[PDB]
Amino acid sequence: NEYDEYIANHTDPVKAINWNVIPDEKDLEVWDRLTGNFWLPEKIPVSNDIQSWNKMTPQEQLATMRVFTGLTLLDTIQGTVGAISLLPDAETMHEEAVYTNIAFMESVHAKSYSNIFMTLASTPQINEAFRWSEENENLQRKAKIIMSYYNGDDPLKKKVASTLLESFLFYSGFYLPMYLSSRAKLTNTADIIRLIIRDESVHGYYIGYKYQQGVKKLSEAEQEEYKAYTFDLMYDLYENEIEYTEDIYDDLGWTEDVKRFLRYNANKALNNLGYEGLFPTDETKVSPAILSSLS
Amino acid sequence: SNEYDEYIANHTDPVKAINWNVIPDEKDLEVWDRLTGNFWLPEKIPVSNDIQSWNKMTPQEQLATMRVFTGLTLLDTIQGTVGAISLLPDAETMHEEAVYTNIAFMESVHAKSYSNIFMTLASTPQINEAFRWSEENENLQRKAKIIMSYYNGDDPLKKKVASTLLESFLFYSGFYLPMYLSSRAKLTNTADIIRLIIRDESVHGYYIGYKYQQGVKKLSEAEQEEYKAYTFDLMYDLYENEIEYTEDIYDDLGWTEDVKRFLRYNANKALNNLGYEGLFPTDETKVSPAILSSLS
Ligand SMILES: [Fe+2]
Ligand SMILES: [Fe+2]
Ligand SMILES: [Fe+2]
Ligand SMILES: [Fe+2]
Repeated sequence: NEYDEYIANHTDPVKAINWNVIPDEKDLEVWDRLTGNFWLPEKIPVSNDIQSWNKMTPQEQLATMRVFTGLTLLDTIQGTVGAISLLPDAETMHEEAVYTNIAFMESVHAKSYSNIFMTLASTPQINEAFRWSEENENLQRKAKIIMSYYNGDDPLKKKVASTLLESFLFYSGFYLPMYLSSRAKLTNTADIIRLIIRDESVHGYYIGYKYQQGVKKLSEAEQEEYKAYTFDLMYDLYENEIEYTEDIYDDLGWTEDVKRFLRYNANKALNNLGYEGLFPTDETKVSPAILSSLS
Repeated sequence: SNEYDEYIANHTDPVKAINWNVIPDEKDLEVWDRLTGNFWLPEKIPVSNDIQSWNKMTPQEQLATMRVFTGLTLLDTIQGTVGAISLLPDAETMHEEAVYTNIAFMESVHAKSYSNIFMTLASTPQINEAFRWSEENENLQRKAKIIMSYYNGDDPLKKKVASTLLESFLFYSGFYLPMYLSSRAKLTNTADIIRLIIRDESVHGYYIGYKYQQGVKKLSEAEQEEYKAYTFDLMYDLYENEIEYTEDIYDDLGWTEDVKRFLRYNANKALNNLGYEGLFPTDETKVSPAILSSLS
């Protein structure tokens, strides 16, 4: 009887998913792509990076620990809160299934950074990197800005925040292993980062597509409001990311190229949402060597 | 000012990144490793090799198969997109939250597997009728809504009891069929998919039940008694409903009595996963050897 009330408030039949009928073809395409790309960090021999790691400066090692812990924080949030927050607003049952894959793969991504750390770093290094992630104002601000939308009640805003996280927020951290890879350092770790990017690229394209489908149902007036909100939010995350990037890379001296990479990915994120870039292309000229290391 | 400022000002604790170098409950790592190491997709099993025994099967056997499988699909659809997801907020550890994201995804894989089996063996009219039967069947909608009522409620421990009864008991009236058929070298590739599904469900039920046990042992003496009463009462309510579902699916075929013994067998296993003694005397759980041998 305790559940009688619920049965009375939910009278429509509960549906089982049928994959023999796909209302939106992109849901099957993405499900197949993402599941076809399943991987676990154990598949990559990060151990072969220890000589490279041991030749990295104390400073190089520190920046690496910090960027990876900030990426870990973002995957933790996207896996346990972000992807899950999109379920209620799904247009199809297949899309709900895709989000369960995205949630799990985000957990795989987050664990990957620990695999890298348990292979290369010392316990004190790991402890200090996680403490740093808790105390860093810029990392905590970007995390809380995104969480504020996941915990809010606007479904389209959750999608914008999720796409900006997947197609923009991770990039200030992805630069480091890509830069290092193009200099033959941490090359095995970079392969893990490449598998992560292979997933995030799809996640951002997909969720951005679902945002577009959703926003297109609104009046021209409402659409301009959401576009303005999106650009305003991207501007804010970009300003916060600039500070985060300066503190991480200034010492190493890679800052200016990382900022070009930030503008490059900010535009790609907005393109995933159906919008033009925020930055003129001439302001997005990150090193082509970094771009080719991504693939 | 900013839309998000209030939120930020109300959440001063740092957001924590999962750290797999510090694991408060070693069971979370054990289960993560077992479940991820057991990853599979239905396309990796050669279901097409079952076309012959399928087309050798009787209309009664095919109908029961379609309906049993759509009923299992419905349970996996709910567990992946509603149930596992509901357990996340109450997790004791971050590693437990990660395990639940794996369970959610694998439940979606399980649900999809039945569509792979149907697309390989059945006709489109058979598939459409089975999904329509699933939406109309009172016993199936009832078991689904009873479990969903707890996932959508606000009591963490009841979500875990409901999940464990779903994973260790509610799927069994349907798993009986492929185990029986494979014992007759029929739909053997399909049975292999079912065994991969059980390999997962048995670990999910053990794990969520373990979490329930840890959580309930923390409560007052009176609350522990209330939760035990709640668990046996929900188990019996689900059992009585499952008896009706089972008779309607299996009476024509005449497998009903053996399926009911299998229900009692698994009901006890589900209760054990929650830390409780079985509800059914062992003498009432003498499932046929063929079935127990086919599971293995
Ligand atoms: Fe990720
Ligand atoms: Fe992602
Ligand atoms: Fe399942
Ligand atoms: Fe399960």
